[PDB]
Amino acid sequence: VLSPADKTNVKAAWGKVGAHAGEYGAEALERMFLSFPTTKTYFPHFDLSHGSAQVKGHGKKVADALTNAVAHVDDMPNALSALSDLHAHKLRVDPVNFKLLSHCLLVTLAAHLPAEFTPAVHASLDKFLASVSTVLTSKYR
Amino acid sequence: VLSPADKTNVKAAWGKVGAHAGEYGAEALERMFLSFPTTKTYFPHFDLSHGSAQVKGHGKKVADALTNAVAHVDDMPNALSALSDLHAHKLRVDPVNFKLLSHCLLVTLAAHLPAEFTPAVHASLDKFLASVSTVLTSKYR
Amino acid sequence: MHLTPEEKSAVTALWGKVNVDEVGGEALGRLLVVYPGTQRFFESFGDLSTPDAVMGNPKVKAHGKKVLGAFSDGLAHLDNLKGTFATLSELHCDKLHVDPENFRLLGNVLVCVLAHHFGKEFTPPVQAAYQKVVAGVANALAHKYH
Amino acid sequence: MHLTPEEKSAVTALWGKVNVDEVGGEALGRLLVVYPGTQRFFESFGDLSTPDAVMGNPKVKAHGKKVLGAFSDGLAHLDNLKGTFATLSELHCDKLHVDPENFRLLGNVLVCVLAHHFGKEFTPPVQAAYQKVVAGVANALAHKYH
Ligand code: HEM
Ligand code: HEM
Ligand code: HEM
Ligand code: HEM
Repeated sequence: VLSPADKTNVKAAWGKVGAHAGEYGAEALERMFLSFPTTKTYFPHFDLSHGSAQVKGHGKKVADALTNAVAHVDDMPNALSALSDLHAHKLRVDPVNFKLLSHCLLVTLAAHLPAEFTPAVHASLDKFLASVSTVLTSKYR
Repeated sequence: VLSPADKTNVKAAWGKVGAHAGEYGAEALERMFLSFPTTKTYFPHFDLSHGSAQVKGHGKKVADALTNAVAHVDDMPNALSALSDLHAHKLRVDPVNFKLLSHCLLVTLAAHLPAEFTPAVHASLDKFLASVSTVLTSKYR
Repeated sequence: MHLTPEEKSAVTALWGKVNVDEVGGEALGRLLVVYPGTQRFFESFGDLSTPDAVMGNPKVKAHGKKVLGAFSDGLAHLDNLKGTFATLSELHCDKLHVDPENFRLLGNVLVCVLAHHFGKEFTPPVQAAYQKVVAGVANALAHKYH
Repeated sequence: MHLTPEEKSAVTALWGKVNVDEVGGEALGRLLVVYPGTQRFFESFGDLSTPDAVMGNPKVKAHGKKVLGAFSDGLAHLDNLKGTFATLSELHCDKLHVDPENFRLLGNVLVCVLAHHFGKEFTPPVQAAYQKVVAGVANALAHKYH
């Protein structure tokens, strides 16, 4: 679960991400496609090369959805509702993949936010990403 | 999640298991230990040899807890609250292992109840063991 | 494939008794019923509306036999599954875009089918040997994903 | 362990700039804070109740340095990770009863810690190379479990 402290930590970290969020989501997808090639199977209709506009574009949407989740941290299951139907029922993304994307976001934030990514905040973001992953995956088979 | 038709399939299958639940439980543990040796790391203090009394004994405990879960299908978190604390907080068993014991349980039932293990019932029992696991690992960190 | 010789021998003997028509259709059939996700890849096969629709579909049955045919080939080649499944791998990756996590699901559904058909003779030790086979096959199918 | 020459170079490049004393301390520390479950194996390290208690615990820092030292040995023998780690494998299994799933967790926190330290140097292609390495080290640590 997300405790008070956890929520504060996530709000301050995402807070400092700011306007750089789309670009971070974009780097996070590139890291994932390269480190864990199996994930590309969900994006065959995409141009997956370095600097691709479709990836940049998609990175932005992934980040906006995460901003919205933080904005509704106390009601995530209803706020991410539409995204859950898409991932679990329309797209049928196997849950392991959420762990890979979550790991890649943590690497991205670690690489860009030296001073804020302390141990405590690291644990919080990890907890938050798991919560978001659970929402997006809970109706899946 | 569990539908009424799932709930029905599970009571039916399990009701046949009846008095064999204990033997089936023990069987499923022995299958897990031989097929997936890393699970043995959580039971260092058990005689794990074939026929072992601790395993049999443990077999009844697990089978009994599923019996209680079937009966309390409609509110498992409450009925399994004590075992969830034990597996997620005291033993800290990595979720991966739950899929391994669930698979072995499915193999045991399939091997012992040829006539009841239809595809629809297979499906139901699979969703059921996955919900029990979810409840037993919700809290894990 | 680290199979002990008494393991290769347990696997071999049981396999010699397998009715592929039944098993291949049952395994493929159960994959799509128990894990409806996997339905997205077989849209060309027709009506998968319901369990009975699924286990009666003759396209599901024929393709199952084919899947079991490839599994028979790797059993006859346990020492080189990677070379044995290389083409199938490129196909599942480059043409069909199947997430390899799905290979474990089919392998385990496949083990429950063997247990269902062989009952008692599918003892824990036989199971463990098959678990090793089924993981090596999954791994081999995933090896050329890039 | 499919490491092209370029991956190997990239890996070894970066590693030579790693202060192992401090990186091992951060890595085992963050593991124990982010994944409190892995505290069941170090009850003897004393107090681990908060982040600061963990990150600054001298026993954590010393142990972390041991771990990273073994890791270091592995990078000098990338073509034989199983032999190099075989005695550590049996120990973690036979004596310590560590579920190998924990090896992957530690592997991943190490990737983050490297990213933390190197910023824009830890590029995607370099992370991809370290992911292969941490997976190989975990499989080699897993190899002798029985
Ligand atoms: C933190 C977790 C994730 C979040 C927040 C997320 C968010 C989103 C959003 C906002 C969209 C676009 C909705 C739209 O434009 O209609 C989307 C679509 C998509 N997502 Fe995710 N996603 C997540 C994880 C994943 C992962 C793990 C995968 C698979 C590896 C994945 C695969 C896809 C695919 C294939 C689409 C459709 C893209 C298209 O065809 O345009 N997502 N996701
Ligand atoms: C269907 C899933 C499972 C159920 C329903 C279940 C149920 C139980 C029950 C009823 C107990 C005994 C509690 C008591 O003494 O009152 C127990 C203990 C225990 N469980 Fe599980 N369990 C499950 C899965 C697992 C898994 C996957 C593992 C790890 C492989 C595991 C490891 C343990 C261990 C180590 C104990 C302590 C045994 C002892 O100390 O004697 N369980 N479980
Ligand atoms: C045990 C692992 C599996 C093996 C050994 C296997 C084997 C095969 C074989 C022999 C073919 C025929 C290739 C041809 O067209 O010449 C095939 C095709 C195919 N496979 Fe697999 N398969 C496996 C698992 C799966 C998984 C789990 C799925 C998806 C969930 C899948 C999806 C497909 C699809 C969509 C085709 C093309 C079917 C068609 O003819 O329309 N396979 N596979
Ligand atoms: C890269 C992965 C790892 C490596 C290379 C590694 C290496 C080592 C080394 C060199 C030792 C000292 C061995 C000895 O005392 O003879 C050790 C001990 C130990 N390791 Fe690991 N380890 C790894 C991961 C882990 C994980 C993830 C855990 C549990 C979460 C763990 C638990 C332990 C424990 C409990 C000890 C004994 C500590 C003591 O002195 O009390 N190791 N490990």
